[PDB]
Amino acid sequence: KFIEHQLKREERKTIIGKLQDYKIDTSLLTSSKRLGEGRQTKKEEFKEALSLERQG
Amino acid sequence: VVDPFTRKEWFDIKAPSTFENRNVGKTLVNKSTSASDALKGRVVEVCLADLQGSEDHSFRKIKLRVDEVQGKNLLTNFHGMDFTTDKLRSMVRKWQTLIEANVTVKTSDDYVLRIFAIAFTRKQANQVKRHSYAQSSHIRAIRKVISEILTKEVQGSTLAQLTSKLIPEVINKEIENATKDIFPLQNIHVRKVKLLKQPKFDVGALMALHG
Amino acid sequence: FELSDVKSSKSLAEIYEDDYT
Amino acid sequence: SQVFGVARIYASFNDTFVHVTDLSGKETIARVTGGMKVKADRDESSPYAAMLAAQDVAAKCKEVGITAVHVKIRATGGTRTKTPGPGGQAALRALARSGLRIGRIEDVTPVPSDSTRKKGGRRGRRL
Amino acid sequence: IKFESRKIMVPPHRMTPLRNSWTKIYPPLVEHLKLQVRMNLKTKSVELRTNPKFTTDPGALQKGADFIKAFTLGFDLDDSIALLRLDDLYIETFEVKDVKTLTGDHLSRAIGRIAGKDGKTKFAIENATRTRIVLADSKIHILGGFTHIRMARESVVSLILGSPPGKVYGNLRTVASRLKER
Amino acid sequence: QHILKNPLVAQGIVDKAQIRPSDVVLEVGPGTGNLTVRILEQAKNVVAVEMDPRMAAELTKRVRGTPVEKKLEIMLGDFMKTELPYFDICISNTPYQISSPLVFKLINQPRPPRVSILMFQREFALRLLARPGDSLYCRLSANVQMWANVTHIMKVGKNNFRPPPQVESSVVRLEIKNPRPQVDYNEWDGLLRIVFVRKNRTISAGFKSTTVMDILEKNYKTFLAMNNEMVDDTKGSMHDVVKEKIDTVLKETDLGDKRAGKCDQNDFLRLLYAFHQVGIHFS
Amino acid sequence: LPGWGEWA
Amino acid sequence: MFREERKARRLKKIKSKTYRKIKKKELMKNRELAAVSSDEDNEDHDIARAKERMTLKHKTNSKWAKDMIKHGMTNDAETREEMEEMLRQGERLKAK
RNA sequence: UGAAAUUCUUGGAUUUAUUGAAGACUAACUACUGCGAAAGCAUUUGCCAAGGACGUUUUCAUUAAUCAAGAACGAAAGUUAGGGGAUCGAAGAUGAUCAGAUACCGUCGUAGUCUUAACCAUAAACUAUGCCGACUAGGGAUCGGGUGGUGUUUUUUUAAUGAC
RNA sequence: CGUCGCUAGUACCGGAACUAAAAGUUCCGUAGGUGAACCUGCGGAAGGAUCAUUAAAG
RNA sequence: GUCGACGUACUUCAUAGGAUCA
Ligand SMILES: [Mg+2]
Ligand SMILES: [Mg+2]
Ligand SMILES: [Mg+2]
Ligand SMILES: [Mg+2]
Ligand SMILES: [Mg+2]
Repeated sequence: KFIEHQLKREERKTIIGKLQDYKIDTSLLTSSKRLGEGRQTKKEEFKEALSLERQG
Repeated sequence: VVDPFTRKEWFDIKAPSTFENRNVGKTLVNKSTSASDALKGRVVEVCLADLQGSEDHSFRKIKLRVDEVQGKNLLTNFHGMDFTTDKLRSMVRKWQTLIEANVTVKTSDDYVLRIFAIAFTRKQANQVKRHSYAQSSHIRAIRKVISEILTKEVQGSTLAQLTSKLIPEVINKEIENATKDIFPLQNIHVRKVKLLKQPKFDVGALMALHG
Repeated sequence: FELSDVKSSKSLAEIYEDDYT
Repeated sequence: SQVFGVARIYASFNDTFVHVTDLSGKETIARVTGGMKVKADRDESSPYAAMLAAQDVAAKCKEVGITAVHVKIRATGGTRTKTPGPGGQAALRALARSGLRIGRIEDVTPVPSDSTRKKGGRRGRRL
Repeated sequence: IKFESRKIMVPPHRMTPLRNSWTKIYPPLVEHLKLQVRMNLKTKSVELRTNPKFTTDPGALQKGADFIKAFTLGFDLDDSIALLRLDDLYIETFEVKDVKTLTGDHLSRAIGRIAGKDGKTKFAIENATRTRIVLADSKIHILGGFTHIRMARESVVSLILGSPPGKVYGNLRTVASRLKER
Repeated sequence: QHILKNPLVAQGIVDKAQIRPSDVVLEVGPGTGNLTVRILEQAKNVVAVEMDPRMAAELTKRVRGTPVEKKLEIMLGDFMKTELPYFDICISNTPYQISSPLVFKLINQPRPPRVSILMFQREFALRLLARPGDSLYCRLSANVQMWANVTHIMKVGKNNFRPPPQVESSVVRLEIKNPRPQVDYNEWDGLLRIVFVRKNRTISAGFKSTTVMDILEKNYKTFLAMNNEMVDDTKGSMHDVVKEKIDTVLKETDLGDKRAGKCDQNDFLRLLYAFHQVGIHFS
Repeated sequence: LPGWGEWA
Repeated sequence: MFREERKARRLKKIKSKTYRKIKKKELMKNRELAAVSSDEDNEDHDIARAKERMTLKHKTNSKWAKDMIKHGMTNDAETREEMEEMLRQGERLKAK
């Protein structure tokens, strides 16, 4: 168990390093929390339009 | 800024000559800038008691569609039939079998329509059983007889003749006479009439119908 | 306060009149 | 000399509608609801709302020319209750008192032969 | 006061009680409301018409119609007479099925739970809420004032959903106390 | 409210806290203060967060007239709403209604405690303690195991509490990992949320949902915008492109046919890296 | 019974 | 007859211990209040006492009582009452 | 809603009426009455085969009862791959977080609910009650069949049937 | 009756001015759960308190 | 590690009822 644990830790370290290699912000990205909604109000649509306009 | 009823105009509906009372009230519409397009396709539902002047028909309603307009007279045609909900709820009771039949058939005028008939078993004069359920075989036989009778009556007649049969409830008498031997029955009625398809319009057939 | 569990002798006309008066 | 209308009454749990239209039903003469006649949402379903609503529609109908109405009361129906509530009854009483002639009273609640599942769920609703 | 008519169809199971009580039904209708009364045996429905010469109260005809309808639903006569006497009494109706889909023995027990042993649980609700309840199989009718009936409906619904009678009875005492306060 | 009265379990809790004499202790849910006195006895100083003013006052009276006065500090408010001071160890018997937020807040403290002893409902505790392949493995398990390590200290039964609750309880130790692993919280949480809708189905079937396609396509549009590359913004423009991207990543990672409940940390991390490689960002 | 079957 | 049939049917299904227990007590009260049951002459008591002594059917050597007792089942109140209710009934028959 | 607030709405909501489209479900009649080994089973009509009971002065002559092994089916939920996706709806998000009879309420709603080809084989799958055989009380109601009457109704020509 | 306060506001160069300020139900099977002292979906059970009316083809 | 499940072994809580008398 110890040896598999250590091998898993090394794999984790390599993967996490490669993750830092490629990273971005998440403010503009839509969260997966919306998966249940399936329909948006006019307020939410206006917020999306404003955000997209700010992006350009 | 405009009261709509200033621009509205009144029109008087008229019924088929098959009914005794042709006067069935009035309606209204925006004045032509046309009014006729709004009038055509309009339907009005009215109890048979008003048209025939007898309370015996109080539980029956006729839907009539506006098909033509002439000089503030709205010439209509038969569009459908139904019973009142209260009457239907009255007929349905515990301790009896409800037999219902439906038939799709076209008249001699190519009026495709659907007739729904309902009936209930009854206990005889000397009955002492609480209930009067009928075996499934009797139900099926009665349903076949009813379907055959309805198809024969509709096919061998025109739509005006069909309504002329509906008003005096002759079809119910024929049904009960035919189904009498199979099983005694009560409350035999043509529950509903639907108009599925309409042939090509013929204003001549409407004028002749309206005299 | 104890609530009666038997049919009320007074009729609804009577109860509502007592409420009125 | 007696022109007829149809008084459509829709009695829901949280409000009452009084809707008067021509015999065909296509053209509405006057629509009033308990919301417009009351300050708080709670009393919209109250009968007091209904009688105010009924009286106003009756007043409008006399002005137009309508003198008689056929009453077609109804409830929400569908998968919900099938009987009109007190709001509908109070409006109907007001119409009679209003002086309009009541031709015929009929129930046209939407009654399903067999319907979809209700909102409540297995454990029920309306605690 | 114009010439008008009303018709109320009595179901078969209630008309014999109508026969049982009709001696006490036509007097109040004809003397107080000045209403001209009749029932058609052929159709088995009570026919009420306003007599223009003698009738005076415009709401009399509708008041009588609801009075018979109250009797038709199963309410006792004197309970229905309150409708004629007063003007602010209405009838609330609903099925158990809207509250909850109960079938078979579940349905039977729910009806029993509402009525209670010897009808005590129903007798509990009627007095506390100042209303009357008719348990017509799965059909419930409540008669009373608008605010009054809503408390009655809540307690009945609680029993249907499964609330044991005892906790319902305790709540009835609480609201009953508040009724006396106001 | 429910109050513990078995002294032995509380003594075990304070003992297993292993509070060094130079430690400041954040004691949530003071209650009467049975734990608090002993925490004060073996601590530099104690900060207490109480919601009920009366219980805080009673604690003040209880402690009043002892050596341990200057040590105790009582904050009045709602624990989440308050912004807390630095604290070294957290010992709580707070109402279970706040169990899940509490945990994450300790994780997201600017300087997280090295150790905390938390009392949680048995079902909740097991879910916190679940390992990959277990029945109760869930989003909470994976997330908390990313940001910390949780172990079981005791099982506390119904009889100890008065009035009895309808569920048993347990006490666990939470260890926030220092340094914090360098993975964005949002991206991890989004991937897990998409993959844990039904933890016993294929991950592919988890992604087959239409709303997931909409969210991922919008995310891809936003990312392409960030890199200054133009995008049409039509609703279904790259449904067919993102679909192929997802298919390829799922196939090559070989996680397409593996149930989420049986996936460990490294499997999810590999999936995250692949989705990033092909250009999809979840949150 | 006055008016059982006739107007009363 | 149909109405009684339906009512009798519904009561048959209800087999709740408490519900039957309430019903039995009320029935006994009415019968005692109405004195429906004829008095037992000295002969009826003597024969009844004879049979009870003859069999000893109302002591804890019966199967059900022994099974409940030997397995710590009678520590509970409700079963103890039932065991009691059996015993006092035997004692009543033993009275002279 | 206990009152509000997210929500829709002068681009016309809610409501009215004339239609059209999609997917479920078979109210009232409905009854522990009926059928099936059980789970279960309810609109009309056709086809395919299957079954109990009844009637038999028909036929084979012990071919039978129970059943470790082994086999078919097995509510609801659930898994794999297509289809469908109306209602309801685990999960998730979000409005409100004021008041104890109404104290868990609302909106959006993923999977599911439906169906096709296979898996899973669990329920208070209850009469908390193995299967076959015999015997041991009276009473009237019902479901299916059969026997009998110089019984009623009907066939409104008789009748014979049907229903009583 | 005076001084500086404290709360709100107005301006001026931490400071220095002005105004206002009536308060003291019990479960079973399965599937889930991140404001979980427990909730929720589907199917099932009573091991859960039956009052009234009821031939109206009378 | 004061870990989970199971196996094993023990502890523990549920006993008073009728009659007479004061
Ligand atoms: Mg049947
Ligand atoms: Mg699928
Ligand atoms: Mg199998
Ligand atoms: Mg079953
Ligand atoms: Mg046997």
